[PDB]
Amino acid sequence: MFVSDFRKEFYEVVQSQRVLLFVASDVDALCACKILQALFQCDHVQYTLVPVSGWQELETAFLEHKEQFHYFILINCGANVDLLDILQPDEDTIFFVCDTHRPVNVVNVYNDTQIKLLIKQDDDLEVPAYEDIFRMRRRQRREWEARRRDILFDYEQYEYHGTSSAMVMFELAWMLSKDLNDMLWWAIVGLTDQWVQDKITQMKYVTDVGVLQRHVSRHNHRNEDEENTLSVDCTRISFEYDLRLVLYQHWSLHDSLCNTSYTAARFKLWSVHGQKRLQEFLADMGLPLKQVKQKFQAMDISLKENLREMIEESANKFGMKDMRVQTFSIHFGFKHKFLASDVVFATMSLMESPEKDGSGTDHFIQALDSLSRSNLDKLYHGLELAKKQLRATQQTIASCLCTNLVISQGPFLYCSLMEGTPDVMLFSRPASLSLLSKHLLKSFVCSTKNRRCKLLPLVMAAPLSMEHGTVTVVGIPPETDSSDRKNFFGRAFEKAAESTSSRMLHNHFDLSVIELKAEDRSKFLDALISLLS
Amino acid sequence: PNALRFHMAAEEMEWFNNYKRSLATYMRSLGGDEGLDITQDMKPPKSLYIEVRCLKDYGEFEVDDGTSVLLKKNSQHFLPRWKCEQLIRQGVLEHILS
Amino acid sequence: VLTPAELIERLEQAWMNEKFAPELLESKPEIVECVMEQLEHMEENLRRAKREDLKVSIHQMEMERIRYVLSSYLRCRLMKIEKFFPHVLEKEKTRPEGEPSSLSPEELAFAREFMANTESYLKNVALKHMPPNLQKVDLFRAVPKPDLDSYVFLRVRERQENILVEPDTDEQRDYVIDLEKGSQHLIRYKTIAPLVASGAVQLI
Amino acid sequence: AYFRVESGALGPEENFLSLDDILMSHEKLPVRTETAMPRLGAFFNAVPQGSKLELPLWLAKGLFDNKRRILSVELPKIYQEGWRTVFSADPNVVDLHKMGPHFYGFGSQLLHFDSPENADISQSLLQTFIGRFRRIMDSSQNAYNEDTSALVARLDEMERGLFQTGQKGLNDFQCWEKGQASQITASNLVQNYKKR
Amino acid sequence: MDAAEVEFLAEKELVTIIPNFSLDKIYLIGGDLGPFNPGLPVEVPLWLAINLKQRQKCRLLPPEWMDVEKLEKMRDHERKEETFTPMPSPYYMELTKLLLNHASDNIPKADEIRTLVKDMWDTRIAKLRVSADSFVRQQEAHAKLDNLTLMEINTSGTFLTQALNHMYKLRTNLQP
Repeated sequence: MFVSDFRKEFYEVVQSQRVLLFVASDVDALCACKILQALFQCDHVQYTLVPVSGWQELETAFLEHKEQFHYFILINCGANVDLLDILQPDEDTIFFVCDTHRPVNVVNVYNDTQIKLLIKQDDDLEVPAYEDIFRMRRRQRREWEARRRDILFDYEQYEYHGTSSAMVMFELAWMLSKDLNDMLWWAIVGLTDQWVQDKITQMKYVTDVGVLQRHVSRHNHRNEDEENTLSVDCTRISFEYDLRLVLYQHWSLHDSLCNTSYTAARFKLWSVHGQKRLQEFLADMGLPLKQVKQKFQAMDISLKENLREMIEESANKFGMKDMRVQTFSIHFGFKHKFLASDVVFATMSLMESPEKDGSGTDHFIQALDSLSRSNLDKLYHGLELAKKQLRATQQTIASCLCTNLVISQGPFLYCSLMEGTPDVMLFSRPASLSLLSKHLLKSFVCSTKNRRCKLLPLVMAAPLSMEHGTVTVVGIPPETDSSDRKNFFGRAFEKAAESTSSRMLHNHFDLSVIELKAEDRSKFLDALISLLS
Repeated sequence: PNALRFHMAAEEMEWFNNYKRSLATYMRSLGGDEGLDITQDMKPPKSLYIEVRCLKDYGEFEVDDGTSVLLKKNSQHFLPRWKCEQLIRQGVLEHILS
Repeated sequence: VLTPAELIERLEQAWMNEKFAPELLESKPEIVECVMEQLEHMEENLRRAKREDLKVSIHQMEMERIRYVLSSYLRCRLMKIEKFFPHVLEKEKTRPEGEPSSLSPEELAFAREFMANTESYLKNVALKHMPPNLQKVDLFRAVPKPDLDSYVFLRVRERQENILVEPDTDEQRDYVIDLEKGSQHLIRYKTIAPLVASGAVQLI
Repeated sequence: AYFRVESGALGPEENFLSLDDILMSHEKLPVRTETAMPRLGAFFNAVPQGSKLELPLWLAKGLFDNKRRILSVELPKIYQEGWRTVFSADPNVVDLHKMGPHFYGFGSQLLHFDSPENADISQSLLQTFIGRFRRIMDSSQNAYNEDTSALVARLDEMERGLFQTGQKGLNDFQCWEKGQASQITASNLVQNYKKR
Repeated sequence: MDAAEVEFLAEKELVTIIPNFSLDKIYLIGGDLGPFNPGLPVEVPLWLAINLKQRQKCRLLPPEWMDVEKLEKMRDHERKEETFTPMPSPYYMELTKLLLNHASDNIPKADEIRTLVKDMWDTRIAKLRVSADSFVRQQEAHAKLDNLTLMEINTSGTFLTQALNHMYKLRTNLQP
């Protein structure tokens, strides 16, 4: 069932008990966990926090803890599956679920006692009515069964994402009157994480930006003398109309332009004429080459006065109309200034680090620590890692596009990474592969001639384990400016594997990421083709 | 730890056991019941509760007589300080400040 | 009878005095017993209160502070006892009836056990295998005594007059000073130890 | 919670259980033998009267008596007028680490032999300490998170103890001001056992 | 004594807070803490004030002496004089650190206050250094240090006392 009053049905219920937190491995989940942790530590709530990265890890942890706890909170996991079947709990256990994944499983929606969903009812949710899915025989009973099959298939075809969990937690904090500035920053970072990964549409992002703008004004608006007397060490959050360039304040403008998928795709910098086009762009700006190649902080201040406006104008002349995005920045001290997307990229790079000296639960701990202002060194280290990852992404995209590795089957495009690829190791982890596939599709759509291939979704495969011969397979929908961001590849994959009898594993919390036995791969794909054409 | 026990001579182990017994007796004699265990409270207290991260697998750990919690690596717990001080001093838990 | 606040004040005073004195100071059984009893009563009273209260948490924090101070004080005394055990025991053995003791009965039992344990270990490990006339080690001479010529910082609680400062062995160099209430001095402990005993000065 | 027995070499007698004092008294000292010493010739068979030997300070202290029956003691060159004059010029430039690690402790124990130069040895040891105090205090209390190998190179054992105390005071305040003094941490011994 | 213990002592000083909760009078062993009423000021020990602030239950009020004009006068006076001048609090450094680290949002002009307190601390530390050098160089047996706070003494006390112990032993070598 859905929770109406977060204060009375969830927080007051849990305040007096011991609770177990299962936190998934994404930035939005980390920010939601941060907000909830602050709330719990304010009220002396005894909690245990367990990082989980997949279904097997969650099941193992629940088996380990089911005896010692009665209240569980799942952050960004558990909403799209029948939880009571996967976990097989006791009748007295209660599961609070704060998950962004959609659609919500019908069994979770219609449970009265054990499943409580911390999901806003104003979201995009069209749940089938209870009668049609739960309950002369040929005339009615068989007709009802066939109708249920049809409605359930239609309802569970596309996967998408709802409101950020960090924003839900911030709404809870505001209801309790315990909302601080750090909590608001965490909510902003969660929404920006949703945006950076194309999990939500542009309209939803702008709406939520306005919602957060109101809170920012309420928290940070003061008169002139109040600003004068306020210490520089107190955090300040500001709304900004800033540039799409990635990490440009912690890098050089040239490096940022070369390693941002937006500009890199539109300039075709993987080509030989793309560099000349970039030079023409910079000449149109009037920025000396030696200045744009210098680190942004060291660049002469006179060039920074109107940088955003001039970049917007030049980009408009060059066919880029979306150079400017509404976002937020945080300042503290004399030195420390960050845009939201910079924090998102740093956290992602800390979490998906290729340094295997440390495990993934170890990489999760680093990422969670970096979100606290006491661990600022971790945030700067993550910024450096993000720079390396962006360079690797652009190199891989260039290698894929120059060699014509993106081949169109009938209904979808297929690109496969090989072990001979230099940076393949950086993209073996599923999240990195998903982000790479999205960036690659954007570049390909910008740089292709065939009109049909521009309207196709993408399926991408990369090696996972050379011992078991397993390959990670990801599927993403077509890249369009007004895309609903809805994905049909999870059900398609499950239907292809069933029809062909391949050995597939669903461990990611997203159903569009799968593990496949390499030998079955070929076979699998044909079924998929026949299924989508 | 057995590693440390290895270096000691047998007579040194006997001395250590005798000293341990004497210290336990003295600590028991201070108060009405159970006395006061002055091996705890080694630093001035700041907060009633603290956040701890498990640095190694340790298994069941009793919070109250009724309830215990499983210590597994890289899990985090919000617990009273007086129940975690000893395991922190032994290198089993780490104190997280945020 | 002291008020509880005054009791905590004296606990802190003894804590700091023991922390900076070079020797074992006088035992304070009344302070320790009263503080332990106060903690027990407060624990009992909180047992009657509801768990969710802010008041319970505040009371627990205060009890934690008091417990820390008492534990640190007792640890300091135990360290001094272990460091100087033969001399502590010798002083206790020959104490006049009127003069106050530097050991509580429990500390005395602990010290006696410490001495016996260490002596038995030394005898059983090495000394019994040495030549017959080298088998006795006089622990009274082997263990160093407290150095009472240490320099300390003190704050004056009650005015004192005609304190004799002796810079060296020569008498002609010695002079006299006054200690005013609230003033702070740096001086050798031997000169002012009775004032620490009586409470006229506080070691900082 | 581990505190070794402290040195008592500056006092009238050294501490029986002090490792530093045992090492200090291991050091040699020239002597002249005032009586034939039978059955010990192998180690230096008799040792003839008037022979010149170098003995450990503990052995010289054991055999010495005020009337000079068994042996007479001569001061090491470091404590004689030639070096005392060098110390007076500028005590900050002399390397007391190479000229006996326990320079003060050894010189203090030399006063037991009742030399005619006792007042001069005593006065020299005091002035050397006074003349070196300011540099020791400044270097110890102001060298933060830096290499100190060049700052303690010329200090003797007693001075190196003071330097360590000064560094401890500086470090504690810096930790407190930076907010690191409130975290509960693994004990020092545990850190040196399980992570070293 | 270490710095954490001096801070523990400093935490017993009284400050004023405005709570956002209601509570009856608390009978602590240390002493009564008056009734708490939302919006009204009340005096509590610094440790409880910091704890309540960290739990979002109160707003702190700067002490009377934490004023820029007064602090500037005090710093100038400290720089003009030769000895230590009387300080507004016996734990001014610790109180400043705790209050400004945890409640800068409640204390206007916190940066100026921190800088002035730092100036005073530096001047007094230099005076203490001069005192120690004079003690050793002139071979004193006693000294007077009035208006010096516990944290200031503790910053270099152990070193100075150990040096003085060694120097005394060297001064009393010849006595049989």
